Formats: sequence, structure tokens, C-alpha cells
Amino acid sequence: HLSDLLQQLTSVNASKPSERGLVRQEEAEDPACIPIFWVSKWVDYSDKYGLGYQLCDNSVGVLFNDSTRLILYNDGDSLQYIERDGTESYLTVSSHPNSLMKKITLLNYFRNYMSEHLLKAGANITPRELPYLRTWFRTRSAIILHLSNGTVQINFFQDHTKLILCPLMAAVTYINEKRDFQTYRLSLLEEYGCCKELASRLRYARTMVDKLLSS
Repeated sequence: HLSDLLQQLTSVNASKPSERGLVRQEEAEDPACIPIFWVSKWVDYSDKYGLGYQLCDNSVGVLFNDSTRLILYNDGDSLQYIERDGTESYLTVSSHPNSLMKKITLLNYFRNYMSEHLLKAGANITPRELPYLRTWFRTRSAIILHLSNGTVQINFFQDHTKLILCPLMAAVTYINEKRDFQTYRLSLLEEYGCCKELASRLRYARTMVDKLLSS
């Protein structure tokens, strides 16, 4: 899915989408393609444990420093443990192995923090009709998050803009400075252009996706 994403982005960036005689970004807006999942909160505690996050359906997840993941579903009981090599086990809180009690405890600590203390990104948006965090890194400018369903999210720290890239829909959601959420089909930005702000963010995305590919 990453290879596809990189190709979609390269293709948009090659068409010089901000350099058209008239840019019609609004023509590319596609509400069909609004994603199902995105990361609405996150906490990096990789100094000790890992990266905690919440997805827009209120499921919570941790990627542990040992590259394993534990996910609590929005029902508050179902878990999925994903091992370093991707192997999945389905469990519950009411009846878990004791071997996972540490990780479930940690999971509850992230859950309570995120619930007590953080704002839900895209909270006004209805997603369209569960993945885990494959990986993440932070640059000086942003945090990049790569989900197991192929989605890449990027959150830029200074201005608080976010991009959500989905290679399945070949679509991008931009959350701008005023907290407006607009979703675009990549093939139509290729046709009708976009503003320099979005075009700049997409050039950066292209770059971050080639970092994800060499790791």
C-alpha cells in the first residue's frame, strides 16, 4: 500500500498542481473518500514504554518499544495483541493471559491520560461507513504515523495542520489552521490543481512516505 501511495503522490507532485493558470481545489473535493480511521490523540512515552494513541472511533492502542502492539476496541473489552512479526491474537480484558497484564496495565494508563487530558482531533467529523499502528517517527516538523490498513497520517507541530493519506481511496484529507476538514481525490488534484499550502504539504508527504519505505 505504501508503494502505491508513493506513486499517487509523485504523480500529483509531477503535475505542478499549484502552478496552473487557474487553480480549482474545490473541484477536487470528494466527500465519498473521507477516511474511516484516523488518530485523534497520541502520547509518546518512548523514553519508557511506547506510543499511546486513540483512533477516531475511541478505540485506543499502544505500540510498545519492543515493537508489539495492544489494541483496546471501542467496546472496552476486546483486545488484539500483535506481535513484532505481525501475528495477531484476539483476547479480552475480562479473561486475559497473565503474560499480558503488564501491557494491559500500561494500556489503561495511556487510556486514562488520553481521556482526562487531550483534545480529540477531527471530533466534529463523521467518518465514512480495526487497524493498528504499524510504525511512527517524528521529524523536527511533524509526527508521521503509519497504520496497518495503509493510511498515513501526518501532523505538523507548528501550525497544527494534519494530513491523512489513504492509498485505497487514493485520497487525502487536510485539516487546516481553522480546523476545517476537507477531503480530496488525488487524481482530481492532479486534474484541477491546489493551493501552495496543500501542494507544499503534499511534497513533504511524498518525502515522509519514502522514509517509511526505507525502514
